[PDB]
Amino acid sequence: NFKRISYAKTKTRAEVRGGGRKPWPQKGTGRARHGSIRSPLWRGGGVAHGPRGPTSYYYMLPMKVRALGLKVALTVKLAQDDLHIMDSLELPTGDPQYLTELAHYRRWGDSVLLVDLTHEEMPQSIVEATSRLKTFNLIPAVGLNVHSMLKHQTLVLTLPTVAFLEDKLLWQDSRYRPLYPFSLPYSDFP
Amino acid sequence: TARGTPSRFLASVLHNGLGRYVQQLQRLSFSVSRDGASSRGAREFVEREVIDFARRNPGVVIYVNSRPCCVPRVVAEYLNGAVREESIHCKSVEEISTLVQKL
Amino acid sequence: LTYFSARKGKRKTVKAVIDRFLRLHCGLWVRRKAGYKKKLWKKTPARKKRLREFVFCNKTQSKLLDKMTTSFWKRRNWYVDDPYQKYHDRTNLKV
Amino acid sequence: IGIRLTLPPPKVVDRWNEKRAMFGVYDNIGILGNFEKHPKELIRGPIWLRGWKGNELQRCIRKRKMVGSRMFADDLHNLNKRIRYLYKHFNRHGKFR
Amino acid sequence: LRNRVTDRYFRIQEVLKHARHFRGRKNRCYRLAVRTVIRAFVKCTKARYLKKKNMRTLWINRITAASQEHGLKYPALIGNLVKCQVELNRKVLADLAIYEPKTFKSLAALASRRRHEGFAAALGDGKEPEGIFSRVVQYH
Amino acid sequence: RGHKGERQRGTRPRLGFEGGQTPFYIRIPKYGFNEGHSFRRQYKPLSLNRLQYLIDLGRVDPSQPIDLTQLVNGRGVTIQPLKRDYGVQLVEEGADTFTAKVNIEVQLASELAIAAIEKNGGVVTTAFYDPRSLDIVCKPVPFFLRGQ
Amino acid sequence: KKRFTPPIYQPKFK
Amino acid sequence: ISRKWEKKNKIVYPPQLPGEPRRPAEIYHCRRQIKYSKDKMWYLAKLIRGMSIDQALAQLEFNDKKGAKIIKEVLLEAQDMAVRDHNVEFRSNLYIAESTSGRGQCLKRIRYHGRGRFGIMEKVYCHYFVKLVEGPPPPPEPPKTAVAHAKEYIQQLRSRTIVHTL
Amino acid sequence: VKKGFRAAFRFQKELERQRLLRCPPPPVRRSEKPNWDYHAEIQAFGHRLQENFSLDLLKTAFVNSCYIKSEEAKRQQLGIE
RNA sequence: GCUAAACCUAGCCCCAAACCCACUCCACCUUACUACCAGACAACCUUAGCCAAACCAUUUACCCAAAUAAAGUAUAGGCGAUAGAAAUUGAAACCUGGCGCAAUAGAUAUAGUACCGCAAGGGAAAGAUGAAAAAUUAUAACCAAGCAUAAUAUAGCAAGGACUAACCCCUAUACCUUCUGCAUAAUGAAUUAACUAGAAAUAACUUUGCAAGGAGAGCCAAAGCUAAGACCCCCGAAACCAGACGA
RNA sequence: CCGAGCCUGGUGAUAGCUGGUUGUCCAAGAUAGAAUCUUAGUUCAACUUUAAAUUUGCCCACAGAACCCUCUAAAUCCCCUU
RNA sequence: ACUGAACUCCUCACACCCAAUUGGACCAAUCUAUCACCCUAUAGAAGAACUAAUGUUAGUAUAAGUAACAUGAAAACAUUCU
RNA sequence: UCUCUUACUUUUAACCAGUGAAAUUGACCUGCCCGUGAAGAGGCGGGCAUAACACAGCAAGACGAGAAGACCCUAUGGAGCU
Ligand SMILES: [Mg+2]
Ligand SMILES: [Mg+2]
Ligand SMILES: [Mg+2]
Ligand SMILES: [Mg+2]
Ligand SMILES: [Mg+2]
Ligand SMILES: [Mg+2]
Ligand SMILES: [Mg+2]
Ligand SMILES: [Mg+2]
Ligand SMILES: [Mg+2]
Ligand SMILES: [Mg+2]
Ligand SMILES: [Mg+2]
Ligand SMILES: [Mg+2]
Ligand SMILES: [Mg+2]
Ligand SMILES: [Mg+2]
Ligand SMILES: [Mg+2]
Ligand SMILES: [Mg+2]
Ligand SMILES: [Mg+2]
Ligand SMILES: [Mg+2]
Ligand SMILES: [Mg+2]
Ligand SMILES: [Mg+2]
Ligand SMILES: [Mg+2]
Ligand SMILES: [Mg+2]
Ligand SMILES: [Mg+2]
Ligand SMILES: [Mg+2]
Ligand SMILES: [Mg+2]
Ligand SMILES: [Mg+2]
Ligand SMILES: [Mg+2]
Ligand SMILES: [Mg+2]
Ligand SMILES: [Mg+2]
Ligand SMILES: [Mg+2]
Ligand SMILES: [Mg+2]
Ligand SMILES: [Mg+2]
Ligand SMILES: [Mg+2]
Ligand SMILES: [Mg+2]
Ligand SMILES: [Mg+2]
Ligand SMILES: [Mg+2]
Ligand SMILES: [Mg+2]
Ligand SMILES: [Mg+2]
Ligand SMILES: [Mg+2]
Ligand SMILES: [Mg+2]
Ligand SMILES: [Mg+2]
Repeated sequence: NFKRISYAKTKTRAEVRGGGRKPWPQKGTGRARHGSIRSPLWRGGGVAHGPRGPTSYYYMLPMKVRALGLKVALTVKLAQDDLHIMDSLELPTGDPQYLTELAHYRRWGDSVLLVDLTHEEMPQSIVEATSRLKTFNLIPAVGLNVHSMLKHQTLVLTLPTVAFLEDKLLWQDSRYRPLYPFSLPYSDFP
Repeated sequence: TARGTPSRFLASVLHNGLGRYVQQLQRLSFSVSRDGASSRGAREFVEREVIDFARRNPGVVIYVNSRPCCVPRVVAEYLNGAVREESIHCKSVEEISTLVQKL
Repeated sequence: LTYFSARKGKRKTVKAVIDRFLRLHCGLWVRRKAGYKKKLWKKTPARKKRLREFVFCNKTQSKLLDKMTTSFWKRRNWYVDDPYQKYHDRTNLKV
Repeated sequence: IGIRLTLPPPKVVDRWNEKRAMFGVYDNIGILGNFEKHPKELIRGPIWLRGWKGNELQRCIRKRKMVGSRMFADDLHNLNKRIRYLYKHFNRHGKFR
Repeated sequence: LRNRVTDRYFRIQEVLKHARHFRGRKNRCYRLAVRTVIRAFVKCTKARYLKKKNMRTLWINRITAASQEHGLKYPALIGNLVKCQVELNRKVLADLAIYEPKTFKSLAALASRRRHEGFAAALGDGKEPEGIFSRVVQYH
Repeated sequence: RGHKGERQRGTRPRLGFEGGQTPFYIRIPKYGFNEGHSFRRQYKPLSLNRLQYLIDLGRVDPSQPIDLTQLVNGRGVTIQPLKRDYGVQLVEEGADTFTAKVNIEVQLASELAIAAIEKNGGVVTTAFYDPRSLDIVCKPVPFFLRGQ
Repeated sequence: KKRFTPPIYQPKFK
Repeated sequence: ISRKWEKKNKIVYPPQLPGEPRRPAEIYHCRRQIKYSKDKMWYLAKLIRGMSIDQALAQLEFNDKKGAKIIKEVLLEAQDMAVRDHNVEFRSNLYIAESTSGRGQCLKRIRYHGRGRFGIMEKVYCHYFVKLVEGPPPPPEPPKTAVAHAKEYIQQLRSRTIVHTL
Repeated sequence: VKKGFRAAFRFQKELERQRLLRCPPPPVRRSEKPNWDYHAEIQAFGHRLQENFSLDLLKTAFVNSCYIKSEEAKRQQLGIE
């Protein structure tokens, strides 16, 4: 919900074309009182409480809470026998059907989220094999998230990814108050 | 409303209590889904209590079809040709047991 | 009271409240008596003494003034020689 | 009579879309990317609401502030009238004052 | 028009199925059918008290008819049947008056006997036997 | 919303209005309570027991001079240059059970706090900072990224 | 006063 | 728009077993969009409703109403198509089972009342539906006699139970 | 049109029910309907009246001659032994 | 079984990106849409008012620098409704979308057309087969009000209790609003379909996170801080002002 | 359709005044007054609702609450037990 | 002596009869995430529900087949007549 | 004009044929007397009456239809004039 922007919009009884004048004066005939066409009571009139402009749904949970969510999802994946850790993602052939057969034989599941590091040391074999599959999704470690881990049945990390995740998620504990954003030097913070 | 609905007199089927009492329920047919959150009570009822119910009363034939359905159901068929269909959609196991015992 | 301003979308404060009242951080509002400097020649010394007092406000008046002022006027201040420094905190109060 | 007499065409949904499969990726990029980027900078949309929630009056005021100089004439007249009306409604009318 | 109502027909039918046996435009037009069905359901709920009262009145009328056939009066019959410790209600009393006339004649005879014994008791203060169909049975 | 009137119709008079009678917040005479509030100086209190706690928990090190930047980097005080804080004032809350031996630089100090610090072999001095230098010394890294 | 209400013609296309 | 009366002549029945009633012929016909009022047409249809074909034509020939000749024409085409298409040997051996009028699609015009005020005029149209069955017209139901009245009163007396008891 | 599927499905079921009411199909045997296991039905029949039938004897009692003639006619007309 | 009913897709909306258009020939500032003749005149200017102040009489946000923060602070003001900065801070070059509408909706739009007005000006409605109509075939029916098939039966808010039976028996002063109180002979409503009316802060409460600290700079803090949830309608005057159009 | 034309715009003018304000079910729930260009409205009290903390709340007995003329009534306040 | 409530008893069950107002438990349609796969579930959202505004639009009634409205005469349909 | 009205003609009228509105309408299975009651009842209480259904009249009632009373009052609602 934090990135959602809703572009739905209606016209109020002031943005609908026409309607300036008062039809059939107030007291004469036996009709109901009206001061404008384009009022919400009229066909073709404005909308009383419709959607207004592009609306944003932006909010932020505390980064400690979000890191806790990441740790919680990793814990659940391990506790439910859904986590697998590899030394490295490497395939002798590099074709999608090999990886699908391997997952089926190892009884992983239907949807597999493979996690690597830095997006640049991803080997050509797994890149080529996964770029064609639909339920096998290759992401770098920087892209790990609760929604993807819940959407995919199994999580497959590497050992460097495990160490990276451990360090990044542990840093949130035993850390000071910000005192200014962490994109600034912070002598011991890389 | 009584004036807006049919009516009948109190009666038996074949003079049930005069000689031997007979179970008027003939068949119970269950439609339950393999997957599907609505068939979970029916799933556990079939797991545990359907076997004991069948052993308890052997004059009733019970079928379980196990087909994909959004609404699990039980159809009760009676010796006098009456057919009654009930929804066990999103019901607890105790609810389903009470329903089948009432049927 | 301009709940939303036409410039920033912010709540505004009534400045008459700020000019007339003092807010202690505990939540208490301090005011001066009405008529404490009007026609002192027709008033007894006891009446003038009770008119010269700084007094507290009602619960209703306190909530009204809190609504009429912004949260900037409710922060904890650490002035150098505040004569009301000791009154900003409550002591020995039970529920 | 109000109901359609036929069943609407069956609407198939590809849950393993590119977008659906990659949804959420590169979130938490500040948390585990040394805070070089904020997740609010992954948001695409109008210039006056990126990383900002706001009210409806607040949204109108912000839009006129940030992009109201290169708006169309009728659109800007509409925005000014909407801001006027919303000011009056949110400042003078309703319960709870 | 985000999410307007789709199944209004089924609500209209929910109200209208209880109006099919009405007369006029209120068996088909919802605006009048709803009012008349509300009144009908209120009448159905309130009619239970009247059903109980009217069935009791019918029992009383039937018992009065049978007792006058035997020459008795309803208050005398009911009171002396109570005094004989026979606790039959108006329902079963009318049932017997219609379907067991011999039993009802015996009941009326017993009530008349108890009434005569009550008259004799009011005359003589017991002394000696205080009546035979008197002498209530005690319980502990 | 209730029955008709200004209530159901939403056209209820502003907050502080009392039906026409002179309101309470206008009846009271004006008094200069908050007269120069934006120009008064403020000093964050730093107690001797809090300083001892900071020293004991591996935070700001007595083996080096202790000033505003050291206190902020240890996160013992949070100084707001806006909102008119002129630094740290030293108070004597933990005068006793205070064995620190520190060389500290503050902006205000009580004589009891001075005695307590000087009593353990330390030195206390009282300095001044204008708001700009206050901001610079409290957050030096943003000033260094500023380029000035 | 002389209160008169002129008649209203509906659109000719109906 | 619905045209279902037209398709009632397209029904094909399976051949009858030799030992079966004749199954008399059944012919449906109609005329759509008649420039006439449907109530005015209903009166003529109601008159024609029970008669045989020849008697109905005779009655319609001497009625001075606009719809009388229209219904006469419809009946004549129905008789011709009954003899020609639906295998009715005797052209006079037909009677009218159903004869009714229905509303057609109408138009709206302005009436110009005697001020700047007005009314909406409706240009009325109607349909006529007829159905002919092969065979003599069924005899009319005789009025019930005092014997039947007494019989039903006695049966009503005999049917009553003792209510609200055993 | 109105977006949705639930009301459309409900109305389709209602229309199917009305069509079934207006044009009811001719009734069929219970053996021709989905839920049927003949051996279980025979056993439940015997059990429900609290009697101990010989199973084969009950099957024999439920067979009929006309049924046998129809079956042999069917087999002789299909040419299957 | 008639009238009818039903249908997806024309298009539209909000964003993003990008600065965008206009002589085939002829005619068109006179009475425009007119081939061809002698006084050459010419534009540059502080809005006002409704409304709020519960009247109104000074006053009452609306102006065209990316954000944020300072701050709703300094200040202004029938010192009152309300109005309200700045210094300073710092604001990461590229990606073709939709928890938008789907024929009373979405643009007024099939069109600024028809129609209305001297004029300025106002301003509509609506379409639905199929691969093939160079398939006119037979199917596809079922569904609002209104009617027809098929007028009526002593008596009474139209029903309910019932009953062997529709009625007959018994019981029962339509609904909404407005009121001390309405069957009221007080309001509104022929009826069907569709459309048509609760928008948000301060401070509290609950549920998480972290905790003398919380928070992704700014702010708060003598258990607090951060985040979320939850919350304040619709139609209606007689008016006033500005600028056009009319003898 | 001129006590001051008509059209468009400001404008969704404003209305303490009338009208209207759309699923189910359950629960608690009828108010002493003051001020007000105010009595067709509102603000504060009062009553009512929710959530919390704590200990007394109601009913009440003896004793007790100027006088002054001429009576001085039904009663009231206070109040432990229960 | 009897009749006579929704009072009370009896068999079984019980949250299931006050306006404004307030607290609470559920919940129809729709869209989105993930399920499900003869129409569902857990959540997020919102143009989220109409027996009533002399409401807006469209259809069709009632009044009602009513009020009202037409064409001088004969003929050969050449013509003549009033 | 009237005492004091009558006769005829034309229109209208009524019937037959053709075409074909509008105001109005909560639903109506739409009686009388007395009483009652938001104080003037077809609908409530007590009596009385009472097969069904067109057509032509009449105007006592439906506090009949039309026009959100113009008279009167109210509004910190207007406007013209002095
Ligand atoms: Mg406008
Ligand atoms: Mg009217
Ligand atoms: Mg208006
Ligand atoms: Mg529109
Ligand atoms: Mg109201
Ligand atoms: Mg009031
Ligand atoms: Mg004002
Ligand atoms: Mg006001
Ligand atoms: Mg005035
Ligand atoms: Mg600045
Ligand atoms: Mg449109
Ligand atoms: Mg349009
Ligand atoms: Mg119908
Ligand atoms: Mg009756
Ligand atoms: Mg009154
Ligand atoms: Mg009453
Ligand atoms: Mg009324
Ligand atoms: Mg009135
Ligand atoms: Mg009316
Ligand atoms: Mg004014
Ligand atoms: Mg003027
Ligand atoms: Mg002239
Ligand atoms: Mg208004
Ligand atoms: Mg009124
Ligand atoms: Mg209650
Ligand atoms: Mg005053
Ligand atoms: Mg008022
Ligand atoms: Mg009783
Ligand atoms: Mg809406
Ligand atoms: Mg709505
Ligand atoms: Mg509706
Ligand atoms: Mg309406
Ligand atoms: Mg008439
Ligand atoms: Mg006439
Ligand atoms: Mg005629
Ligand atoms: Mg009377
Ligand atoms: Mg008449
Ligand atoms: Mg009436
Ligand atoms: Mg009238
Ligand atoms: Mg009025
Ligand atoms: Mg006033």
